[PDB]
Amino acid sequence: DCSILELLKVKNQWREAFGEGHHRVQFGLELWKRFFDTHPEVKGLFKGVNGDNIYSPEFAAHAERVLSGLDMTIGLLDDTNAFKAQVTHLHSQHVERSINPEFYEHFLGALLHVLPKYLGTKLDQDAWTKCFHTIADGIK
Ligand code: HEM
Repeated sequence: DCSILELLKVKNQWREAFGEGHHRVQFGLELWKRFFDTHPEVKGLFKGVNGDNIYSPEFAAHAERVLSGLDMTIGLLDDTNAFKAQVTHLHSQHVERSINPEFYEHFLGALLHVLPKYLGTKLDQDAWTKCFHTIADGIK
């Protein structure tokens, strides 16, 4: 359901607050704070990156890596084969970590909760939901 109209919207909007430096840092931080707040239990999966301390340089690194992966896939939504190559790589990086697949819905929930702060009233939740599910399907 992530078709040309949706994927173009999500591209424009993602960059309309995909930034650099501190702007970027604060974003990932608010995303993971919201996620860890709504689902405390998920933190057990992040001990390798110091999930119990989201202000540590280590978890901050992780957060930034996640936004980059997001940036990479979102950018490849209109390029089927390039997209496939990258998510398959993301799949490899999530596959032996025993991630309960419902967690992806909650990650989406967090992301939609924090995006209004950088997009205001313009956030297109439908387009975002459809295209995120394409990405998550790939990762799973
Ligand atoms: C679109 C959604 C997501 C994207 C783009 C994404 C992206 C990434 C990226 C880029 C890494 C770094 C991998 C590396 O360099 O080794 C990573 C690691 C990881 N992700 Fe995700 N991720 C997503 C969703 C999730 C969700 C929903 C969970 C769990 C509920 C999760 C759990 C993990 C874990 C446990 C790691 C490894 C942490 C470690 O290094 O110990 N991810 N992810």
